[PDB]
Amino acid sequence: ERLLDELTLEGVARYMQSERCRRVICLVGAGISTSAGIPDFRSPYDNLEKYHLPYPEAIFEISYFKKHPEPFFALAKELYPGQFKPTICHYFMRLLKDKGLLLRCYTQNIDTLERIAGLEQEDLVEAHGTFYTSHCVSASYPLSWMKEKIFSEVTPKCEDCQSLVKPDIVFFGESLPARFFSCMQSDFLKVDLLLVMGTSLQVQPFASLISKAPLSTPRLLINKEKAGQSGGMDFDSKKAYRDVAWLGECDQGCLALAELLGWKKELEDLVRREHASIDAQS
Amino acid sequence: GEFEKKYV
Ligand SMILES: [Zn+2]
Repeated sequence: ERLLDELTLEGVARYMQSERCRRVICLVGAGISTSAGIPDFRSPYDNLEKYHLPYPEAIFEISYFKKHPEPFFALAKELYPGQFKPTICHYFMRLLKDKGLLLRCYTQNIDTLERIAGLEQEDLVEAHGTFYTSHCVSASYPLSWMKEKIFSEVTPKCEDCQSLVKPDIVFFGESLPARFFSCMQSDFLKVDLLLVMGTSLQVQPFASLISKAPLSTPRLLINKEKAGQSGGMDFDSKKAYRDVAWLGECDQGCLALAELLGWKKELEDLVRREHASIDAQS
Repeated sequence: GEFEKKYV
């Protein structure tokens, strides 16, 4: 029927506390890591390197990279990033896990901050892959190894083969990893809520995940702007039943949502403790 | 095309 009593953060929180809401899926994008100093390269002034390119997405297009990996690589030296430490949103997703609410987190992001926030591979679908690993492109390497190669401004080449080595990312025009489809196809039969945070839903098939959700399943967007509207979402029409849109920074929305669940305090302590810990290892 | 990353 209509599981939200109110199309609001207040309504969602209230729903999250009911016994009906057990399995939560988070769909997240570049918008949940920018406060961690990771610039959303899809919604860029950010590029400014020639390296003459027909358009930014070209450097991430797989054909182009294989012939001209340089634009991609000069970038990735430009965003270090100095050191990685995850956001309130990230740590929100951790509390979900800890509280037995996190069915799965599907990320478009390649920073691996979900992991550093305490989320284990079981909990996680790295839809577009990781930097952690890298392979010889020749279908016949660790972070540094590679990290060093990137900061030396020389392109990654295979020890054995001398062919290009790319990080284990899904480039555009590459197929997404298996796990993604097997996971989507049963997660989305079980899901009670959808948190969509920090994403514009301009990448496929990732963004088509919001339409796998059951008709009854409410969906909350925490994004700077509205997105995925039409199966598509419906926040404002008179027909609207299941969808809620909170506009602002991700970190702010997660603190708000957390306040209504009575977790703000725990979350803030958690971010603090974990960031202090990270510094220690320096 | 199939099911692999593709922008807008
Ligand atoms: Zn090789």
